Amino acid sequence: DQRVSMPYASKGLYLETEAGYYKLSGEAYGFVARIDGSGNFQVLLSDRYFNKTCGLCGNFNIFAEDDFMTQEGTLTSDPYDF
Amino acid sequence: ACLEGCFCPPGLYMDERGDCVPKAQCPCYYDGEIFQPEDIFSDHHTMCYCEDGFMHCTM
Ligand SMILES: *[C@@H]1O[C@H](CO)[C@@H](O)[C@H](O)[C@H]1NC(C)=O
Ligand SMILES: [Ca+2]
Repeated sequence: DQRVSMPYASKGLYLETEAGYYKLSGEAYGFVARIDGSGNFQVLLSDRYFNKTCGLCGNFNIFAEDDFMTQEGTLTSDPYDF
Repeated sequence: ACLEGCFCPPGLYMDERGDCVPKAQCPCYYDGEIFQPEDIFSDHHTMCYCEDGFMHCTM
């Protein structure tokens, strides 16, 4: 809840600005986030979590149809209740 | 038919406990079971929830 300044680098999380756009790197933990001026979240993530990370950006598999596996684990046809 | 008695305005629907309420906290009666207005609900194979009075089941 304490507002900090920027940039910021604690706990292996460099919180930087690149190309006038804000960045959050976690290369130890294998991810790089960022935002643009308008607001467009982006998440770069390694190959280490292939068929692991299940969430709102779906699994990191090859397929694209089966990447709605709910918090229970259920292939759903709706992109909404998921 | 068009009967006579004690009703309450259309925005309000009847609750079991004598008052009538909007459809926000109007429970569901799935399989007889009186579920509260927010009760996420599932066996292994189905998936079901009560939103505003209606019981939204899926599979
Ligand atoms: C992903 O992992 C699951 C659970 O272990 C396994 O059932 C499935 O075959 C794997 N799929 C791929 C593409 O490796
Ligand atoms: Ca996928």
